[PDB]
Amino acid sequence: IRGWIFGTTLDSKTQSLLIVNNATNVVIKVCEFQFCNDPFLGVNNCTFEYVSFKNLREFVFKNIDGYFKIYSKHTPINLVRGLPQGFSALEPLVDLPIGINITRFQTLL
Amino acid sequence: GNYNYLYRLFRKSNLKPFERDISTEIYQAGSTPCNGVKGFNCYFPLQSYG
Amino acid sequence: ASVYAWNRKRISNCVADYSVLYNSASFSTFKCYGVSPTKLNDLCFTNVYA
Ligand SMILES: *[C@@H]1O[C@H](CO)[C@@H](O)[C@H](O)[C@H]1NC(C)=O
Ligand SMILES: *[C@@H]1O[C@H](CO)[C@@H](O)[C@H](O)[C@H]1NC(C)=O
Repeated sequence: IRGWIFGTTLDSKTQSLLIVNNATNVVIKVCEFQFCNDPFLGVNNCTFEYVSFKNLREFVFKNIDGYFKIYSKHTPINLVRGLPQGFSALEPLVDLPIGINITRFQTLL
Repeated sequence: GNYNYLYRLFRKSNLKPFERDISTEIYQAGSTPCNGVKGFNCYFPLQSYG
Repeated sequence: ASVYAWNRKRISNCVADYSVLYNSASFSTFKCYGVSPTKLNDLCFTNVYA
């Protein structure tokens, strides 16, 4: 999974948050693009921009009316992939000042 | 007149705190689905101080 | 009335409705001011006038 899109129209007419985890770095922007189809494999009024089975990754995404808050954790698991019931806690990453209205989201895969 | 400075006259709901919105769509005041109709039932919302 | 001699026709002791007006294309011109047309139906007055 390369990352996420969050917004309302998800392309054109208004801003929509794009987050790409581009291998070495996170890359983030708020103007729209048509890209979706296959970025995971080898084989415009842009008013904000930012850069920064045995493993289970956990995230929380929140919009606090203002800002966009992200928490995460990286956890080891056995290959029983259905969320083994061992308790875990997620820690803050970022608190981005984006101010964008959001109702819908999508996954980059 | 310096018309280059503008404000949104109305919106279908009030902003949430620090919600930022540059949308240029026609505000529907009445029954007409606007589609470029302006000045009655429908209005362009970005007014100027001039 | 002739406009140099315009008339203050009194309205009193009754409930108004401006929504039946602002929804309607029944006039060669219609305008409302100071508040959104939706807010007019919340107002109260000692008298109203045509
Ligand atoms: C973006 O993608 C290329 C190829 O995957 C990579 O070299 C680069 O380090 C990535 N990150 C940035 C910020 O360009
Ligand atoms: C940027 O937004 C303004 C309205 O805020 C609009 O008039 C303009 O056409 C937009 N330009 C681009 C390149 O999207």
